[PDB]
Amino acid sequence: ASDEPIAVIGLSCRLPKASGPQELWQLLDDGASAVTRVPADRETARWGGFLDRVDTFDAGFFGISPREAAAMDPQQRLVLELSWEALEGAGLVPATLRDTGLGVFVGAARDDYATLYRRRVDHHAMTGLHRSLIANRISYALGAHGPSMVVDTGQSSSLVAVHLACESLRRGESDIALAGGVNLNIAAESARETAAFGGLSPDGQCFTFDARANGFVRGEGGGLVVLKTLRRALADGDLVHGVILASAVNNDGPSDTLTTPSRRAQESLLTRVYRRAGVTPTEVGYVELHGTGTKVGDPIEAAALGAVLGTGRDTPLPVGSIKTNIGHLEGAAGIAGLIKALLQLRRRRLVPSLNFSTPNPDIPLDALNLRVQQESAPWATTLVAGVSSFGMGGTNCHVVVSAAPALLPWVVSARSPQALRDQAGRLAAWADSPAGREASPVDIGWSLATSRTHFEYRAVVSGSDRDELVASLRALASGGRLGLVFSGQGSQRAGMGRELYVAFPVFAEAFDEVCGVLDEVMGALPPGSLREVMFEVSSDLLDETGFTQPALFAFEVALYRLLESWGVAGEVVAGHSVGEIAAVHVAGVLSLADACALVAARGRLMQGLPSGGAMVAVEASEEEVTALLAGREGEVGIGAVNGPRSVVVSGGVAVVEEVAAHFAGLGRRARRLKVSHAFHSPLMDPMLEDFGRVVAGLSFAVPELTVVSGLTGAVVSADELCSVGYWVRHAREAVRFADAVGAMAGVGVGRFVEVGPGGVLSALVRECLSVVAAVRGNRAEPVALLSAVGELFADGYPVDWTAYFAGWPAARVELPTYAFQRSRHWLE
Amino acid sequence: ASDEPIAVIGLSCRLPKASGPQELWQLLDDGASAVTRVPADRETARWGGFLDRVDTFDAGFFGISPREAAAMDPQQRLVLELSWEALEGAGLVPATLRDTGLGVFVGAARDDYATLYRRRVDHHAMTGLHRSLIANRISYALGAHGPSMVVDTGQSSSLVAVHLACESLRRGESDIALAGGVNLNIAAESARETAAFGGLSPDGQCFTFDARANGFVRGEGGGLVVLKTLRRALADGDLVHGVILASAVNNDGPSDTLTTPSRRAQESLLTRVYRRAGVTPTEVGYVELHGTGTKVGDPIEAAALGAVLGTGRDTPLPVGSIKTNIGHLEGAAGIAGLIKALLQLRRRRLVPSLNFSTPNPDIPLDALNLRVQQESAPWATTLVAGVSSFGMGGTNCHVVVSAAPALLPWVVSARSPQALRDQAGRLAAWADSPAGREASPVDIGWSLATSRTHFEYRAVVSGSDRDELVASLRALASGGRLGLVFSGQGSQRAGMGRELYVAFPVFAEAFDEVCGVLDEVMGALPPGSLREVMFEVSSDLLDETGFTQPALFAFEVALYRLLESWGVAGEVVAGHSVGEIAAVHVAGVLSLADACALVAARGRLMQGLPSGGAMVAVEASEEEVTALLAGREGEVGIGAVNGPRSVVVSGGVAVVEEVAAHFAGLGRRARRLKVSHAFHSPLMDPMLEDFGRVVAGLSFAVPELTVVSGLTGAVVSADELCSVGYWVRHAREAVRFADAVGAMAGVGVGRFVEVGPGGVLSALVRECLSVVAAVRGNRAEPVALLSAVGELFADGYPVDWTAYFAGWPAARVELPTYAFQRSRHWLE
Ligand SMILES: CC(=O)NCCNC(=O)C[N+](=O)[O-]
Ligand SMILES: CC(=O)NCCNC(=O)C[N+](=O)[O-]
Repeated sequence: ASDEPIAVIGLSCRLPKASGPQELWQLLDDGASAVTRVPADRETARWGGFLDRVDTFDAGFFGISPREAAAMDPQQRLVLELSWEALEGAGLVPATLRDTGLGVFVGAARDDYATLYRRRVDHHAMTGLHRSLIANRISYALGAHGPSMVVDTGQSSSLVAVHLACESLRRGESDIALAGGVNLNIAAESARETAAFGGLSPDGQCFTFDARANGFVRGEGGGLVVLKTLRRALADGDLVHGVILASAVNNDGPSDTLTTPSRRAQESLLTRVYRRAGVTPTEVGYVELHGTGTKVGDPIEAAALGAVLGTGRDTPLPVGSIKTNIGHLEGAAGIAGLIKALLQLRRRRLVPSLNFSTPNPDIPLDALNLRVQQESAPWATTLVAGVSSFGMGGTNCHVVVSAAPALLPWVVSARSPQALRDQAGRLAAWADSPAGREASPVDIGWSLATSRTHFEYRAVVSGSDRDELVASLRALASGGRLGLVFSGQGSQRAGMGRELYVAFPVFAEAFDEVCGVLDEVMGALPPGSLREVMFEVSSDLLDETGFTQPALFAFEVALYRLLESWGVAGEVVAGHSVGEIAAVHVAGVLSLADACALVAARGRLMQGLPSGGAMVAVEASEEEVTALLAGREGEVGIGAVNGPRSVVVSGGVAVVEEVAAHFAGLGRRARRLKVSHAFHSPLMDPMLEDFGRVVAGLSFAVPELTVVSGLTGAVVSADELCSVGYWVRHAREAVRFADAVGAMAGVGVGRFVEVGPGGVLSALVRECLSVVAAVRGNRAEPVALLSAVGELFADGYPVDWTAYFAGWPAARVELPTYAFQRSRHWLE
Repeated sequence: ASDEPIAVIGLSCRLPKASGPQELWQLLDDGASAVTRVPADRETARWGGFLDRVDTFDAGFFGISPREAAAMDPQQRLVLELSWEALEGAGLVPATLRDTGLGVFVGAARDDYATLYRRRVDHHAMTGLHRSLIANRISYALGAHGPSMVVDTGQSSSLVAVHLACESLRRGESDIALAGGVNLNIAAESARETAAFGGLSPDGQCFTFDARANGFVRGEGGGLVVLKTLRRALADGDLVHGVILASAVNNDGPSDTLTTPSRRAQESLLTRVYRRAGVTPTEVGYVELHGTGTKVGDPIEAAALGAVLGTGRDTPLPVGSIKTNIGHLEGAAGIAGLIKALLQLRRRRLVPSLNFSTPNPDIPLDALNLRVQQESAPWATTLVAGVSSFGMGGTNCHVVVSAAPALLPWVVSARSPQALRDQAGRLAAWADSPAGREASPVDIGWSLATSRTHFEYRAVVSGSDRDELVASLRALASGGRLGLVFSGQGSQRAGMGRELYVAFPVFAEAFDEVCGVLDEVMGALPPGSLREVMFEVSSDLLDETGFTQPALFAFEVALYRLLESWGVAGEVVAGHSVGEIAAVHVAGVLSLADACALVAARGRLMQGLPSGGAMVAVEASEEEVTALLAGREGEVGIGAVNGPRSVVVSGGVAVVEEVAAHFAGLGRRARRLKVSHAFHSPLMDPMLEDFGRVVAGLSFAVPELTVVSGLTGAVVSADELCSVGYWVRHAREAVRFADAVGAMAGVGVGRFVEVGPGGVLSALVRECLSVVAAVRGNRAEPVALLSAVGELFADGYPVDWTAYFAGWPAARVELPTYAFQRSRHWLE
């Protein structure tokens, strides 16, 4: 190919009885006609291809006041809609194009709405009724700096728009291009002007190449293609819908009449454009005609396609015209023709040209070697199509297009709760439809995650099959710094991490690495496979602290690595007792080796202490409990200050039972905690000095995150944190968790996530103050985690959903476009 | 320069108080304002730059019916006019562009006339009111096959049109391009829409960069430039008016408001376009602003030209805006700005920007390093200018333009006697004006001859100085096969060819070559310098036939070579007696050597015969004279049958005097011819056999033209013509000249030219039947010849006037454009 072939990487279209590409396929393939009488709500030649309506537009979506919407050419309104839908169609997130060199090239040859406005004034009229802003408004809304223009060559405007975009891309003037056109028939005055010309079929049909040929029927609509160089297309890994090899535009020059087309000029345009692409009469699979159905214009266009592509061909050449389905869209005729050919090329199937029975007696189809496509068939032999579009003032354009070279989240967002509902439902319908079933649930979710604006109102639905997700959608249609708090002893439960292991490789890999180290450490000095202990439901081994502490650490670090791989990065971390070892390690203070040495030792040295230990949760203030225990320092102390009326008392089971009895006798809650020992009491004094010797052998680095101490109840710096005195004291004195939550909030934490099993810490964080428990109980682990990272994403946290789909080899696929909240806007 | 620089090789403009480029210079240089109140004949913000009128158009010139003219957007009408004037301005003859790849690119952003039509229907409305035909109609009229489009970027449309033409030329899509725009303010509805926007100065002035800045004043008009690649420009030897180095167009992207311009986007457009041309802040001589005079838009455009061209410059940069003279032409604003800069570049002088007194307090001119041009000065240092044009919808365009790297006929033609008159007068005014005086009479005539359509009504004026030609113009404002008949004995006069020798080198050269041979031939066997004999007025030597015959031959062959060098090529030739030797030689039958040998011999062998010879011209039929001379064959015969009542009797002076007496006695004309001998009588019998021996030594080739015999009275073929019998008989028997004219006419000759001195043969050709004598008497030879070739050109003969100007080194120079016969066309 001479010059850089251009990639159609997307498209949109509003056509008669075809609100999108899918519907346009249904219509064309069913061999259906959207030509009707003029709707009663239009003014009134009595025939035409009309949109279901031209008055409705989501002005708010594009930041347009109702009064500006009223004053705006519905052509401007529609092209905005089509622009957004073309980008979404291609997979590009429009915000990423802000300040890029995106070009806008639109064929517009009519200003009907300006006629309605003028035959009946505020600052709005100027921009609303001026044709230039059909392109310019697209450019202003996307914030694009590329060239932005409307072109008027009449009934060839929309294809010439495409040509100027291809050349624009070739010259590097623009990196991406929106091209096509728009034509709305919303004034009788233009209906009467084209009627008086003599161009209109009294029967209201384009009899394209048929012998009934007696004029064209009018149609209205718009189409846009998304254009990138083929090079840049493949590089950026974008859905390639088809490729423009060569575009050309000439003029009739010296025709018989101004309005008569010239056979010479059409041959000269064909010969040139094909030679630039290097395509012979035999390599062209199908030609999408102008084919207006005019007595004069049909034979000339036939004769010209004959001479160039009829000679040098054994088979007849298939020809058709979307003007037989939707009428003559004039300025938008060519982008209509191109968008058909592009669908015929992706589907690899031809569709019928309607209104053909007997051939025109001025068009020998046999001699010229062209056959009119009359049925939906498959397309034989890559596949190559040609598109013609001619203007009455003589300016012809042709384009040569070739075919292209366990638990899932679906994320949905909108600019409005009502849009989000509508967005959810539109995806359910599509997902559960034939066309959505050529796409896997995997592929869909990946496409939802990467290729779609995350608007201000967001939901996540989850499911294991399509039926489950579609069900969740239908149901849906009816911040600060991120703080992590790592769970302590009490939060453990048999099964811990089995369901997360089977589900997520990133958890399983990290869980295997942390268990591999721990199985060596514990295997050497046991209280030997920790995974088997944790994952077995028939086992109470985890209630024994020589297993509980390494188990909580293993589950918490796996979970942290899984969260981190989804972009859920804590900035500030705190831990309840053994929680702090997981927290401190992932803040990079201890290597995995030292962390495993530290936690396993702690587990063991405490495990080997005698019975006679107890802890009780008590509904009382710190000040109350200090008064009740003053003088008993040697037998009992405060194990935890968890809330302002939430402290755990720990020590001799004798004096604990007494304390539990006292607060119950005051009509307070008092729950006996299931634990082997009196943690954070004087009963820990025996193991302390042995614990101090294990930590004195470890290497403490400065943290990569802000650590808040469960001992200090405040932000803890490295010098304190990287000493032996801290970790012995940590093992012995009260967990100041309530105070830790305060210090986190004080330092700017707005979102709190419990990193551990259950929601013990989340409850205590709630009592102290946005709190979510990463893995709440009474539901499968994958469900409870996805739920939790869901709330975070909905509240505005930038979850990296892309990274959730590293496990699978998910491919981008076309999705429904934004469910516009259209409302009526019109003159009075 | 990155991409192929483009040559502006021509331009036209209709602007307020500036009907052409010359007037636009006068206005700009006088520092004049064409802003006025709305004329009373317009509908009605109360201020504007208006054309003297927008209703008048020569529809017939462009083959448009008055009814189609009525229905036509005056924008369409004006751009047709401007198209023809742009081509004529560049020197290109529009008929030569028929079927070439000429591109038409026009900025048009308004359809006012469609508003007038619709607020009040035939087949005419469709093409007349559709914007696309502003470009397409140009394309149809010129018969051009290049791309033909209107573009709408709003108030930047006309410069973007230029850009798309430059890129079109660079890609070889078009070989020549018409680019610019048009904007006519002929509807109140658009006046009220821009008023309500808030953009309009209540004072009705663009106070460009002045502190009174309070909006723009509207203006109307159009401009076109003629564009060719610089390569093709120099090659084809075309007037280069200036050269576009680099054109760029972008869009504001994310501006504060849709309609607010962005400083960022303007910097990005400037940086790019200049870098493509390779021009530094210091190489730019002047910048032609957008400079609307808006409070918001002036500072932003200033700030952006500052940042790019203000830094890196020791001197301030001169800036101005034609919007201070003619108002804001909107869609035609940019081509207005470009056409100024192009005139500043040819004149090598700056002009003032009006309405500047005190600088805007939001525009530090010192800091930004821009000074507003306030006076007409010279332009210091080749010269380089920049043109800005911005649209309200954000689409900016900039262009970088550099400065360029004895008796005369004036030919004038028109499509109408009234146009020819008007055409003649418009050239007289211009010729005799200062601007026409920078062009020599030579240069003018060459330009008239080569660079101007030869329309169906044509005149030639002649003169020796400008005063004489301008006088001839003012006076002017108050076919078949071409046959040559070569003069015989009787037509000679003393001076013969002296005035033609001094005048035309091609005659003089050929006269010297024919005399050089003859002076040898005659010098050897004399009856010795033939030029001296012929050119002397005090000499009767030429009445002696030994001189007369070579003299007629020498003058006739020189004249034939002069005629041939002007493209006045005879297809059929005849000669009276010695005439036939010149005729036969130039038909290539005899070489110059043999022709000179033949004629000189003939001259001599006849010269040496005795006295007693006479000839008399007689007003009588051949049949009458045969009856009167029957029986006297030995003493007298018919010397010539010249007309149907015109024969010359020749022989013994005794019997001739008798014949002269007889016809006088019958009351008939009878003129005694002044001759030495009785030519074509029995008195020639003595020299015949000696004549036969000279011709028998000569080489006769087949003629390259049709020869008609004065002996045969019919078309003579080579076998007869290339024999000795023919030329002896030719010398002896009657000249059947009347019959020769008949045979010429019979074989299709419609134009007859006497090749010889005087008009003896022309009279006889008139009597027999378009007849012109190449050199009639009683007037200087150059005058009488130019007159004669004038009549031929007027009657439709393709005279090659180009070839008349090989003598001088004449250069093409700009001329007045076609004097359109404008009449009113409008709606009712
Ligand atoms: C002379 C006449 O009525 N020609 C109509 C044929 N023109 C065409 O087919 C191009 N077009 O206006 O869509
Ligand atoms: C916001 C506003 O009224 N802006 C006017 C400034 N715009 C310009 O100068 C570009 N133009 O419409 O010729």
